[PDB]
Amino acid sequence: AIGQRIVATLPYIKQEVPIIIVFRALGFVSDRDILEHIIYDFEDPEMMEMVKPSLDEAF
Amino acid sequence: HTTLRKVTANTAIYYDPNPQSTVVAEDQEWVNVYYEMPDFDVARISPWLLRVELDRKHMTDRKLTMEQIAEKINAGFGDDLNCIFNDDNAEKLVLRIRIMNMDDDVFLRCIESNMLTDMTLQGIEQISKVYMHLPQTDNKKKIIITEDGEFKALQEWILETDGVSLMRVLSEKDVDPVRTTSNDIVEIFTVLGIEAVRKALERELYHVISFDGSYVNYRHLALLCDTMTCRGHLMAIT
Amino acid sequence: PGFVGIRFCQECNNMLYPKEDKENRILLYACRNCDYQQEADNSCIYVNKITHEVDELTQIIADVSQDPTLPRTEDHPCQKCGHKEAVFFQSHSARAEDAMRLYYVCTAPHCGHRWTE
Amino acid sequence: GRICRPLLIVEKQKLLLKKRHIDQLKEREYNNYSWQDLVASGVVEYIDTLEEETVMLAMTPDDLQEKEVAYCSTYTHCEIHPSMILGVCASIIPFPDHNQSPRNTYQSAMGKQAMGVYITNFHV
Amino acid sequence: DDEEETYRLWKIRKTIMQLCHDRGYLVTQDELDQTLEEFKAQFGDKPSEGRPRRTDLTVLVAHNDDPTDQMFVFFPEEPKVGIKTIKVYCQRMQEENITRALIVVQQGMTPSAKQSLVDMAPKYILEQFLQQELLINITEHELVPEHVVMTKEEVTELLARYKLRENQLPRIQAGDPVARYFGIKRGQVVKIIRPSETAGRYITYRLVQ
Amino acid sequence: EDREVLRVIFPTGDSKVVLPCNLLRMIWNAQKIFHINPRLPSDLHPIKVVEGVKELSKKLVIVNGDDPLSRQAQENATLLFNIHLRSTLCSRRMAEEFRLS
Amino acid sequence: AKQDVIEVIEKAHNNELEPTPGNTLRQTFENQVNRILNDARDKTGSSAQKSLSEYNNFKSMVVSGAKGSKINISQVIAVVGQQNVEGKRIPFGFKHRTLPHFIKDDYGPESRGFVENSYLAGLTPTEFFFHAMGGREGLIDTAVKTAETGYIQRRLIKSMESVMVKYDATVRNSINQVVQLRYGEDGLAGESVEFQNLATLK
Ligand SMILES: [Zn+2]
Ligand SMILES: [Zn+2]
Repeated sequence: AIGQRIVATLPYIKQEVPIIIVFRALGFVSDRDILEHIIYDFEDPEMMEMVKPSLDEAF
Repeated sequence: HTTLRKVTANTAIYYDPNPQSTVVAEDQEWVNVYYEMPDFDVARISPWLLRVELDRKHMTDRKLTMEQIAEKINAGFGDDLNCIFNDDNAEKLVLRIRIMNMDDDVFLRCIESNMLTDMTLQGIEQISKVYMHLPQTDNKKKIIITEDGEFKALQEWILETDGVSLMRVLSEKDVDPVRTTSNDIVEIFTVLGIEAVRKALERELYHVISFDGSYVNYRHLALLCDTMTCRGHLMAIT
Repeated sequence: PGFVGIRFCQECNNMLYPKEDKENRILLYACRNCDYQQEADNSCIYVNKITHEVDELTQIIADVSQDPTLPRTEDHPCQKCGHKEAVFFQSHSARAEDAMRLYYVCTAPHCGHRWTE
Repeated sequence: GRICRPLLIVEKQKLLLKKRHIDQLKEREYNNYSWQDLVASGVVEYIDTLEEETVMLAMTPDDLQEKEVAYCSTYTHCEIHPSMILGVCASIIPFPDHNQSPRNTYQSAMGKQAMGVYITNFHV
Repeated sequence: DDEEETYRLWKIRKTIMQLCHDRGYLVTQDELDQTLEEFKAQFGDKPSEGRPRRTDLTVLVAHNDDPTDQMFVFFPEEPKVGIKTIKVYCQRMQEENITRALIVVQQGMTPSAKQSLVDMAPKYILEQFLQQELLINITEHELVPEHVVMTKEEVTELLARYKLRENQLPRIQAGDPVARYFGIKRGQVVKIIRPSETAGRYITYRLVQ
Repeated sequence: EDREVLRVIFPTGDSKVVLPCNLLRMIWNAQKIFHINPRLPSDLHPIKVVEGVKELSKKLVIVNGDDPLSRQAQENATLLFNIHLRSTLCSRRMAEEFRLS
Repeated sequence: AKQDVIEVIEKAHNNELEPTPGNTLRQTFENQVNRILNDARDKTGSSAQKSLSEYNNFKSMVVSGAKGSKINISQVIAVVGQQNVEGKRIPFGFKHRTLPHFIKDDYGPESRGFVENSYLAGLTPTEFFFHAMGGREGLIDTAVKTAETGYIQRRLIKSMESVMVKYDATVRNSINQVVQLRYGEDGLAGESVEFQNLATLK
């Protein structure tokens, strides 16, 4: 809608799933933990704003 | 076609609670030069500001000015979206928007993402790029008949677009509505009709056949083109 | 202007979203999971660099000087260490049209200075 | 499933394949010094398609010579011979680098319909 | 904002006069080639404020063959013309005893208005035109050949000469741009004269559908 | 008049056309068959050229019929060829260029 | 020519190259390099062509038009030239390289597929591979165009198969609808017509 959303087409599932939902389903609920796993350099706001829509879509 | 993104350098949303003391230091001159007289409803002001920075190169490449841009914004969104701007003299071409009266900041972000795509500053939609050039070949030059009776090929500027709006481009000042054409036969049929698309389709098939130096008798092209147009519509060979 | 980074709550470690306090007429960063709030210090909430004026020297890493497949030159000495040899390469990055520009890196170990002519 | 090929490793600007290896290879049938001893000596290496991206090849040891203007000067491997880029049927074409390439493809297809003796024990 | 508006109005009027002249309506040469400055003198150069209003641009021509066979050209003010406006124009045509009209809309026309234009055809043959498609006369395009509406006597002579039925001629849609320019309905035949690189000239005949 | 008709048919000055009879080759054939001497005065009356070309044009029929519609279609079918014929079999060209008998 | 391409490369590397209207800087650099190398190929081909004697059998067959062309002579004697894949120079199929034998970011003529040898001289291994790539493009084109062109042929035939010249000289389809009142607008067959000149036009 507002920005570019990241989705994940898992096997045996016929609907796209947000990546943040998959991360939480694996036990990583805090957004900090998820971006620790995704973004390894926190000095880089470009990656951050490009992942932000996915977080905003899964709250 | 030129959208606000094509001429924009960078956009940003600030939280400016009072325009008198702006967040940025270099925009304090023209903002106060604008605010010392009440031009709009200062009470109907929102603290969320949307500052866009233009670039002189793209502004000059289109002979565009902040006046036209601000007029286009105030027309597309009326008075609900206030816009202000400085003169075309500062080292940075900057103009500041606010919303007049979902939360406000999200609304500013949404209209930012929309204006940067749909706000047509200049040009005709669906026409991406245009190239002006002199045709060295006589097939695109302007062939006239001199007063002495000789054929003379005038070397004139012609434009080649990357999209087609024949309907609009024809109805433009200083555009030839007689020789201006297109290679999209469907638009020729929609704009000029069945005999126009018959002739244009003959021209395009001839161009495809002859580009490799080949030659086909014209009656074969004419028969194919009559087959595709004898029933009043464009009959595809399918 | 510069970009704006994401900031997280101090309790739930979720991202702080922007919010406005009418009472003080001031920007706040608040969590929509917990009930934490913070006084912003930048006042800028969003930044889009449409021009994409990115300094690709920041994207380069000195380790690239160890690449045997990169070209080396002795004509551009290093301004930081004075080493003669240096590897050079083009941007090869999308969203960069004028990408014939050359970026140089010093091959001296532990110097790793990067520059552009 | 990773397709790879053997290549000669290169020192600073020299091959590791010294003349002693060629000497031991010449008497291959006496001292049982084979290809595997060449690989075990660290003189030859199998490089796959994905590791070739990180490799700087010399087409011949002549490329390792110091030149008036050095092209690379930091090679890591060398071709055993460039003609090994061809397959079985293209390796029968004489002077394939003096033909138009479609001709070499048509021969590579037509060497397979050529008559000969397809196998020695054809009588049985 | 305003000079271009009057320019568009003048161009639309020029195309309309050319159209009426090609349909056979009595159009003086003076208005047939009216300069933009003359248009400003006769109507004004400030349409935005109300000089000229589009209601002042209304044209009323008479056929050369029949002075009683007149035709209107209306220029509605609203961009999207509604059924009420169509009823008003039909009322005016009834009062003035005129049976043909052109409506030069700006943005478009509502579905109910179009259905009204279609249902009452046997009473009033009133057509719909976009101002966008009247800013150019398409008949002047190089691709468009010379179209000529044949008379029923000419059509009968044609079918008797070539000994064929109307369904055997090639066709032209009733909604064709040139068919709409010439205001021709189903059952009419249009003679197209175009130059031919093999014969010099070629006449073909298309039946309207 | 034929010149102006050609000028509106071929708005670009391209005289290359595809037509039935190669009139220059037929004229050359006639020159060689009858041993025409290009240096001597000819015995061909220019009025004979005009009349003969007109009768020829009448004999070349693509559309048959005396009715006006068939007359106009016949005019159109052979227009370009008849222009080529009148400009090639002209009385002046037949008198000082081809010098036929 | 190779020094000219080196000069253009040095200009591009120093940002001393400005783009031309209608193209990006990459495309302008590619245009300049391709123009230089095409000029080199044409000049060398002209040199080879002028070197030929009247007894040359390539020249004999080209002159008669029996077989071959001047470009074939140029490729056999002078230079094979630039190999193109999809109308562009050899792509960087490796990481910023055309082959592992080149340095990264090498837009020179030999790196990107310019065969500076003739067929008599013989191609070098990289020239051999790039030439094989260019020839593979032609083989693919020849083998892939056939289905589409044949489908187009069948479609055209089935669309026009029953259109015929009738005894009233009109061209009509099976429905008896009139497609042309006279064939080719002139009622003439295409075997007997031929090229001529209108003497009163120009
Ligand atoms: Zn929180
Ligand atoms: Zn250094």
